[PDB]
Amino acid sequence: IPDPPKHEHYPTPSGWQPPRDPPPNLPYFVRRSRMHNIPVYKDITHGNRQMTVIRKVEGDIWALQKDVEDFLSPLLGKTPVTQVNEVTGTLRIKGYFDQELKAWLLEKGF
Amino acid sequence: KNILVRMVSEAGTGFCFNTKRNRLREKLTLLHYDPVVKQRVLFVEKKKIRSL
Amino acid sequence: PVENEAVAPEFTNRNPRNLELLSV
Amino acid sequence: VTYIFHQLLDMREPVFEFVRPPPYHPKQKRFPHRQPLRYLDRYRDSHEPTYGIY
Amino acid sequence: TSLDGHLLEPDAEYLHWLLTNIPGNRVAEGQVTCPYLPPFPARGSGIHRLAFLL
Amino acid sequence: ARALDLLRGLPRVSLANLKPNPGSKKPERRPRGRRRGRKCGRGHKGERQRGTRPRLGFEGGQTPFYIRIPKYGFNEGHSFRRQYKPLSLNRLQYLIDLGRVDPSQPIDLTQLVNGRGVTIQPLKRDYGVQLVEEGADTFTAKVNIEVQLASELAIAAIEKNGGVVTTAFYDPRSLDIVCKPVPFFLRGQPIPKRMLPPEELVPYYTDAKNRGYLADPAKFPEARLELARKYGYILPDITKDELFKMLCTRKDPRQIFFGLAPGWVVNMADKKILKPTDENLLKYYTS
Amino acid sequence: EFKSIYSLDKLYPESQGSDTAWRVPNGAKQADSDIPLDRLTISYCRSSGKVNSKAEVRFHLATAEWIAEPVRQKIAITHKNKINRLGELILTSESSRYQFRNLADCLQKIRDMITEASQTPKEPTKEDVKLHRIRIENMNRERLRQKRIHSA
Amino acid sequence: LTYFSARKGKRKTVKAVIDRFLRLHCGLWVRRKAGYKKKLWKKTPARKKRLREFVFCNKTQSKLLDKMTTSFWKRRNWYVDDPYQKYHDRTNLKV
RNA sequence: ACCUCGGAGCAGAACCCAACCUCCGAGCAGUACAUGCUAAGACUUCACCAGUCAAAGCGAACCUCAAUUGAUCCA
Ligand SMILES: [Mg+2]
Ligand SMILES: [Mg+2]
Ligand SMILES: [Mg+2]
Ligand SMILES: [Mg+2]
Ligand SMILES: [Mg+2]
Ligand SMILES: [Mg+2]
Ligand SMILES: [Mg+2]
Repeated sequence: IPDPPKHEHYPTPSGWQPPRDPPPNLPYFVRRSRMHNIPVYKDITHGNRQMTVIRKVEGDIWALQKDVEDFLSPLLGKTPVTQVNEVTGTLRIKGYFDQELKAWLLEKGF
Repeated sequence: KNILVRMVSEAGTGFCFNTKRNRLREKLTLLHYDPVVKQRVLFVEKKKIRSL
Repeated sequence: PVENEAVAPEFTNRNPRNLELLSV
Repeated sequence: VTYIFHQLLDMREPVFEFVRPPPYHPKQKRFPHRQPLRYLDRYRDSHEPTYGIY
Repeated sequence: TSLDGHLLEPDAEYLHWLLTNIPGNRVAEGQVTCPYLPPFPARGSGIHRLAFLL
Repeated sequence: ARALDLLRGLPRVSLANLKPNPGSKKPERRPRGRRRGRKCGRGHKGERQRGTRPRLGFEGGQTPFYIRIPKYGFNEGHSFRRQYKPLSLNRLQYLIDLGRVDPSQPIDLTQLVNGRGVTIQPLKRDYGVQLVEEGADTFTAKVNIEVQLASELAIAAIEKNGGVVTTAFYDPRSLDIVCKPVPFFLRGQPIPKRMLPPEELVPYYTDAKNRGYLADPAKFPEARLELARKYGYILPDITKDELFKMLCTRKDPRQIFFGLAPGWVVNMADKKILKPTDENLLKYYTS
Repeated sequence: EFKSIYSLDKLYPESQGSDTAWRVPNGAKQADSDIPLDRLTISYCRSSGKVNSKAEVRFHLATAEWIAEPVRQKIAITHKNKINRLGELILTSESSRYQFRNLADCLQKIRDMITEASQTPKEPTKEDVKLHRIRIENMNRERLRQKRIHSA
Repeated sequence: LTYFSARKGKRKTVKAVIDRFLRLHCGLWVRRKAGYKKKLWKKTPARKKRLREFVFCNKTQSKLLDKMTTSFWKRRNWYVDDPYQKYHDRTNLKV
C-alpha cells in the first residue's frame, strides 16, 4: 500500500489526520495500521458486555492507563475498570468510548 | 337452513364478498362498500359455493 | 441587547377557560 | 400584534407552539414475541435506509 | 391589567391603563398616571384576558 | 525496554519451558471416577441415555411449530434476484484521500477491486456494485465513476463537484472477468463480448435520468440541468476544465474492459498481444 | 478507438459530437422561474445526532426583482406570518438528515408558493375541523352590535 | 436434518423452514399466522386483520430455526427492491 | 362408562388446581353488511400453535348470546 499524499489542508475530510513529525516525549506510544488509521476499535464478548480495545500500545502501559482513566473520570464520575495487559499492547476500557479516544489520541500527538 | 353466496358489484368489477342468506327466499341486492370506488354501489347474488 | 426581550422558552397560562377554547 | 410589537415596544414578536409530550413506548426487547412487523419502526429514528461501513 | 401576557415572571402581570382621582362620573378631568396600551397577545399562546378593576 | 533487560539473564529459551497462555488450553473432561462417573453425565435411563432420540424438531407425535404454519412467498426465487454491494460517497472520498483510489483515471470495477474498497463476489448472484448517497455532505472529489446502480441524490452530488456517472450492465461472466483479470489472462481463452441487458432492464439502462450507457447523449444536459435546478447549486461546465479528455471516457460497450478489444488473447509470459485476423472472427467480435 | 454495431454513434447518428452530452443549455433555459441563487442566503445552523438537518434560507422579499408586483403583494399578504421584522422570508424544512434534500424541499416549497400566489382564481377547499369555531365566534362577536355612533 | 451427509459430509437444511419462514440479519424470523385464508365468513374483521400481520417468533423457536439451517441462510442479502431491507438492521438496542 | 368446549360447589374475599365427585348444555340463532382500510397500549386457559379489548386518522349517516368449533399438504 503506498503512502498517503501530503494534502494542502491537513484537516482532511471524512475524518482522517496524519500523525505529526517528531512526536512528543511520552513514555508510551501508539502505532498505526496498514491503512494509516487510529487503532481504536470496539469488541463484544457475550450479548451485553461493551468495551473498547487499543490494540497498539508500545511503551509504558501504566502511564497511558492513568491518562485515559483521568480523561474518562469526568465523563463517568467513577473509575473506569480497565485491564493493564503487558504481554500484549492492549488496553480494554469498559463502555462505548471510540470517537472520544480517537479525538484524544489525535489531539495528543498520535 | 341458511346458505352462503357471493355478491358481485356492478361498478368496479373485481371486488366481491360473502354473506349469509335464507334458502327459501329470492336473490339479494344490498348496498356494500367498494374500495376501488370509495362509494356505495349495487351488488347482485351470483354463483353459490357453499351449502351450510 | 434589548431588555424587553425577556420571553423565556416556556410560557404558562393562568386561565382555566383556555384549554377548551383551543380544542385541546 | 405585529404592528404593536413594531411601533410600540421596539422589539421582535415572540412565537410559540402548543407542543405535546412524546408517546410512551415500553423497553425494546431482543425477541419481540407476538408483535407485528411495524414493531421495529416504533423505535426507529429516521425512516431512511442507513448504511454503516458500506 | 392583563392576567395573561407577562413573558418573564409567570406570577406577575403587565399594566395597560391606570387612572386616579376621578371626580365621580368625570372620567376626563382626573390626572393621568399610565398611558393606555392595547393588548399584545402572543401567536402560539392561548386566550389572554384583561379585567377592568374599578 | 525492560523486557530485553529481563531477558538478558536467565537460562536460554528452548523447547523445555514452552508455557501456553492460561485460559486458552482447557483440560479435557473424562467420564471416569466419582464426580463424572456412574452415569457419565447422561441422567436416568431411557432414550436420553440409550441415545435413540428423535430428530431435531419432533415433539412426540405433536405437530411441530415449523409444520402448522402454511407456506408463503418469502424465499420463492432468491437464487435469481440481482444483488448489489452498497458503496457510499463517504467511503469513496475516504479511499481517494488515503490514495488507494486515484482521481486521475476512470474508476470502474477493476479499479475498486484493486483498491480493495468493496468485495465483489463472482457468485451469490451479484451483478455489480450499487451507489449510496450516504456521504452527500463534505464530498469534494470531482472524478468520473462507473456504477451499475446510482441514485438521483448520488448522481447529483457527484455532478456538483464535476463528476461523470455512467450506468452500465454486465453479465456474471463479465463480473468474474473484471474482478480478477490476472487469472482470466492466465486462463488462455480470448476476451468475449458484452451481453445485452435483460428484458426488465432495457428501459432503465436506456433512460436519461439514470445516466445509462445505451441512452442518447442529447438528453443528458437536460437531465443535468433539471437536477441542478432541483438540488440547487450552480451547475459548472466541464468543457473548460483541463481534464476534459479524461471525463469523456464513456466506455463503448462490447468491451468489458477499457483500451483492449473483445477477442484479443492476453498472455502474461512474454509481453505480447495477439490480434485476431480473418473476417468472420472480426464480424462476430464487432457484432 | 474500438466500436461495434451497438455503439453510441451508430445507434444515434444525429448525436455524434464529442461535447453533445456536456453542452449546458443555459441560453435556452433562462426563464424567470429559475430562482437566482446569488441573492439567496442559505445557512445551516443545526447538526442533530432524531438525525435531521435544518436548512434555513432567507431573502429580502421587498427587493426581489424576479417577482412581479401583484404576485409579490399576494404572497406577502397570504403569508404575513413567516416574514421577519426586516422583511426576510424565513423558510426552513425538517424532514431528511441530508442538506441537499432539505434544500430541494425548500426550493419546491418556494416554487409552489410562487405558482399558487399568481393564480388568483383558486377554489378554496371548505374545511370543518378548525375554522368552524372561529367563524362561530366571529359571527357571535359581530351579532352583539346595536349602538348608533362611535368614532376613534 | 442429516448432520453428516454421505457425499459431501456437510450439514443440510430443511426446505420447509425456508418456504414457511423468513430470517432477518438481526436474528429474527418472520412467520405467518395459520388459518388466515380459510373460513373467513365466521370470523370478525378484527380477527381477519390480526391474522394478516407479519408476526415474529420467540426465543426457542428462533433457536430451532437457526439450528435447522446452515451458515448460508444467516448472511446479509442486498436486493435491489427489498421491502424488508429496513428490518435487517436493528437500532436503539440497550441490552 | 368416556374421547371437543362452557357454567354451578368442591377451589368460600387477586389468580391457578384434579377425580370413573353431583347436575344444565353447545357443533346455533330474530334484524341492517362502513361485519371498510391503517395504527399507540394489554390480557392470554399455567409453554407454543391460537383467541380477545382498544387511543387516533381517512372514509359514514348523525351488532345480542356462555361453549357455539378445524391448522400443515393438496384440490
Ligand atoms: Mg469479538
Ligand atoms: Mg442403568
Ligand atoms: Mg424413566
Ligand atoms: Mg426408535
Ligand atoms: Mg395424533
Ligand atoms: Mg400465557
Ligand atoms: Mg375510533
